Amino acid sequence: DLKTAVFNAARDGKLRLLTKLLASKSKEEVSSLISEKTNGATPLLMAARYGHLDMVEFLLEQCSASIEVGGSVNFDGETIEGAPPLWAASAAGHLKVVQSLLNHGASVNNTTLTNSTPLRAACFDGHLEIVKYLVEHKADLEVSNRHGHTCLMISCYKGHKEIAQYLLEKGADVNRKSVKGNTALHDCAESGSLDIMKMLLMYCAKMEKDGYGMTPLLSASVTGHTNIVDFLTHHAQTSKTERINALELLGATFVDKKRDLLGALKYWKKAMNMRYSDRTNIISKPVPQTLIMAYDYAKEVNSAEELEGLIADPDEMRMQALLIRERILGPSHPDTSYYIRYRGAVYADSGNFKRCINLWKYALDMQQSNLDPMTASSLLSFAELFTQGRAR
Repeated sequence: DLKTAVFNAARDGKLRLLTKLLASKSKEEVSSLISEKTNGATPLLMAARYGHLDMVEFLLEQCSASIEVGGSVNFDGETIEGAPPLWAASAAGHLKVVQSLLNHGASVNNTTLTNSTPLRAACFDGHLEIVKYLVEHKADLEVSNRHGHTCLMISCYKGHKEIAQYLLEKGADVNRKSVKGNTALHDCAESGSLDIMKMLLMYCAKMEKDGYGMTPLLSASVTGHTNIVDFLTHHAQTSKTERINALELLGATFVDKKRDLLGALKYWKKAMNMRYSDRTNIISKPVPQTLIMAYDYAKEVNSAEELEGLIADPDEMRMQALLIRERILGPSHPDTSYYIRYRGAVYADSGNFKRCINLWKYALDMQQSNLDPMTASSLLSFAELFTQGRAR
């Protein structure tokens, strides 16, 4: 009940109640209880996390021997494990604590248990001034978290243009891939950060497939960022067939995620026009192996006239969207079985329980047929409903 008095005076920065308390014991055992956990954290960790500069200066100007011990710390409503003081100060935006922790010899490389450096923490929340300071004090730009997600990737995802710009000026490698194949170009595509994406292309960032087989163009189509799709379908590094599929998949995203059938049809005619623009080389639609009961045995429209009838027929547009997504994403991408389940749920809600059950049977059999190099997260099952690479 004396340690808890020390930690509490720390998490709150009341140095009076601390200095007056800490004058009773001697050096030997003032050190021993500044160095102890209170629900996973140390007094120093909490001093830095809440920006209490003159108390971290005091604690260090005493015994500076827990400066690298990570513990537990609270951010955004959750608590992270193994976080050193420097990491907590950078994440929280306390530049002054950052400068003093370093001035007392803190290691700019010490990470949390996810291997998230102080530099990564300052990029996530947008603390450009702390980013410049950590880099100018020997931070390593290419140390990734354990998913292989870099500081540049997270800055793109979060839309921190100035920070991404700064890292690229300091020589960050624009073509790093995470373990799942994520590049910084995918983080721009999935956040809709068009102007950061252009800036990545000033450095000749290469468009590549990730583990799911998706380029940044297709990822924009999956996530619905029309500004990215519009830019990249007019970019020479995407071929004619990739453009068609990107537009067809985007329209399927308009049907199922945006619930906008007029928008969908506009992208589907754009694609259908490209398919038939050159009569010397028609790009006709692939042919699946069999008709699918869960899809009401439907077929993809293969000409512009079959697209004029689609306007009037909302259920046929819903089956086209399912057919397109299974063709382009395939059965092991999570969005495929997910949107098959969503479509079934809407039919349940409309009284069509046979259609509902047939689609749900089909989604389960699809997830089970593709059992085992990437992860099947139980986060999209029925019970759970009732990215970790991009964590801080």
